[PDB]
Amino acid sequence: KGIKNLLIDLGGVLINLDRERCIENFKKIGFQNIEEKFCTHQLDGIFLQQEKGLITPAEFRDGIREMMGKMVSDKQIDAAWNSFLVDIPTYKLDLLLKLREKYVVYLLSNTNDIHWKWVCKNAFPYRTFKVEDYFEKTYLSYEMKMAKPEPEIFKAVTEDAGIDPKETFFIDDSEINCKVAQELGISTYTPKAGEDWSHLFRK
Ligand SMILES: [Cl-]
Ligand code: NA
Ligand code: NA
Repeated sequence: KGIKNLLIDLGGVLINLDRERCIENFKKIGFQNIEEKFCTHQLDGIFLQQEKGLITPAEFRDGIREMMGKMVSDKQIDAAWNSFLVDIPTYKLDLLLKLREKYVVYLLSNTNDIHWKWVCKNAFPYRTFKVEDYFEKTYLSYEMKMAKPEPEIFKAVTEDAGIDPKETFFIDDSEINCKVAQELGISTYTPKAGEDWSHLFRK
C-alpha cells in the first residue's frame, strides 16, 4: 500500500528537451532533408535501434553520415544530437537528493549512450554530487536491450531491483509508459512538459 520506491524518467521529467533545436542543428551540418527522412521512416529505424542498444554509437554516427551523404565528423554529429538535451533544473536535483530520505530512487529511461554520457558529464554534476548520488540504480534502455513501454522492461526492473511493484511509484511524461506500468501494479503520475512535479511530495 505505502510507497517505498520511485522510478523516475529522464527525458521531460528531469531533463528538458528541444526536438526543434536538434533537427535544426542537424540541418545546419548538412542533413538537409532530415524532416523528409523522418517521414520516410528510414530514420526511425536507426533511432529505435540506438535506443535499445542494438547498434553502437559508432554505427549510429556512420548511419547518420550515410543518410546525409556527407562526411561530417563524430564531434559534429554528437553536438547536433546532444542539442536535443537542454538542462536538468537544479531544483529537480535537490528534490531527488531529498526524496532519498524516504524512498529508494531509481531512474528508468529510454535513452542512448551518446545522450547518457552527455547528461552524466553536463547535467547531473551539481554541488559535490554526481549521477551515482541521486539513484540507487539507473535502468537504461540501451543497456537493457528493451525500451518502454514494453512490459518486459518494467518486469526486468522490479526483478533486478528486488522490489514490489505495488510499493512502487513511477513518474513518466508518457501516457502509454504509465498505462503499461499500471497494468503491472505500479502507481503512476504523468507530468506535463516543463511541469515541476515536486507538489506530489508536499507533506
Ligand atoms: Cl528518458
Ligand atoms: Na520522458
Ligand atoms: Na547510488
